[PDB]
Amino acid sequence: SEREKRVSNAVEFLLDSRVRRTPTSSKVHFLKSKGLSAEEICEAFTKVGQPKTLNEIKRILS
Ligand SMILES: COc1ccc(CN2CCc3c(c(C(=O)NCc4ccccc4)nn3CCO)C2)c2ccccc12
Repeated sequence: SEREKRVSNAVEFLLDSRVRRTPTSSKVHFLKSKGLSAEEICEAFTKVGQPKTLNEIKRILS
């Protein structure tokens, strides 16, 4: 699905060593710009072992 593609692309992104050295807020804005919902972003951060609350992600994006 296009959803799973979005989340998979986010995971690959978040795993990058440079990206790991980038702040969460930056990453979150970036992912929204690529069309991901807050929920999809939250999924991705948990999948990579850097879990964030949906609440924190929505706050970044608010
Ligand atoms: C917000 O921080 C960044 C954004 C983009 C970049 C540039 N790329 C970083 C590595 C990268 C990117 C992308 C990427 O833009 N993929 C497209 C995509 C599509 C939908 C959701 C997420 C990513 N994927 N990867 C991993 C495999 O190359 C984008 C950054 C690079 C270093 C540090 C921070 C970056």
